[PDB]
Amino acid sequence: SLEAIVQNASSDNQGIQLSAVQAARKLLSSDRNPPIDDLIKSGILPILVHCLERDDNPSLQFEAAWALTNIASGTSEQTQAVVQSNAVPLFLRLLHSPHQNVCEQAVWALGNIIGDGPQCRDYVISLGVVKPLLSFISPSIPITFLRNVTWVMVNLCRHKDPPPPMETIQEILPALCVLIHHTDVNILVDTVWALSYLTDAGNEQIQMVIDSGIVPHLVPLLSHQEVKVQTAALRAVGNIVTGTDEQTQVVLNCDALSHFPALLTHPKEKINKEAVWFLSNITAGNQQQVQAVIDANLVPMIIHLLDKGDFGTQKEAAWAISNLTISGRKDQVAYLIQQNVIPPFCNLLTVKDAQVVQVVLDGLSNILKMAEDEAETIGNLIEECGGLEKIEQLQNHENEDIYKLAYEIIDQFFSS
Amino acid sequence: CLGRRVVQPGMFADYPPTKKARVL
Repeated sequence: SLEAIVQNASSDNQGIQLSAVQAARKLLSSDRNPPIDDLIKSGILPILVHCLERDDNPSLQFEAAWALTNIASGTSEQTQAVVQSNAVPLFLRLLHSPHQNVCEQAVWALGNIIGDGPQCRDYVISLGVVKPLLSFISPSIPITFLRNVTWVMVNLCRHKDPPPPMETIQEILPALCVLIHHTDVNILVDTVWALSYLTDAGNEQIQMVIDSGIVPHLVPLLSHQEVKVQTAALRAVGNIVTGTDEQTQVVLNCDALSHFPALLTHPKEKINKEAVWFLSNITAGNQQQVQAVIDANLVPMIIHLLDKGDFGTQKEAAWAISNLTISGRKDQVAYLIQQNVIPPFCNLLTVKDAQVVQVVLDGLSNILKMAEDEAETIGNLIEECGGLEKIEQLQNHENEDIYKLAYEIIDQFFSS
Repeated sequence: CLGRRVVQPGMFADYPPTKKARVL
């Protein structure tokens, strides 16, 4: 029983301790619903943390580390009970254990703690976890251990309120630059996800990732054989192109757009959607970035998805079309018209998502304003597909930004 | 409200777990 285990674990004799801690570990590792709360309420935590100090019994340190790992794998309340028992400094000590199993289990426990949230992450960082963790990365490290190191690196990079300290990012990026050349799929997935958390952290963090030199190693993973790697890379580069035009151009200069036909035609609708989101952030750029999308032969594929994709993908394609009109030239917008954008675009005017309706009306207004003389040809195309009747109906929409624009479009372009 | 947009809800849902138990 738990009472018994706690009684034995509190003994001064390390072999009685070992028996008890192994029994607790087995309770916590034998199925996917361990009795975490019962073990916390029993009072075992400070005892287990005390066991971590016993360099004279590495088996006891290992068992205690595995037990605490699994308690910390639970809810935030369970992880925080481990942290409140002073586990973190003792695990950081065990990163220097001569015993491989103890060191690896300490890494794993710290991963669960760091993963709980940003303040917990920042406590562990402040105590110096990053340097010894990255010191493990070597040619001789066993691959299972390296996979766990890289997973902890994800947890160091994630969570955004606040993001991890700049100095930590500066320490982690050279290690990610090494790991991105690994061939192991699990290492690559984690490495790229860690990068994607950094590129979502803000424009200064995007710039740090760019300045590391890693982007040309990241872009070709869009065509990796493993779909998990491809989509991690799509997130990582996608976050970069939420930045400035110059930051976006770093990604385009790696020929990123040549990787997109196989993502836009991918069987998985979620990948189509994610790919079109990326492209919508390209077409929001300057005229040269708009032209890059045209020259990669992607516009017909976007328009196909606008018409025949799943609704989630259609919404993204609507953004890609409207955003082109921000800085696109008259001739680039004319190309959209020639590619039969107007009917599937207008078909989104009636949906219940007011954000999409606004995007489409904004793009139609910009298209009409840009076609100085051709405004009548385009107006006729909008009328022909029922787009004009749909705009007239939007004069009765709930949302003022929508209905105002519907009145204005009809007054400016259909009141002759 | 045209322009660049951050990653949207529901995208990239297969993120690495924050926490993992060692199970036998």
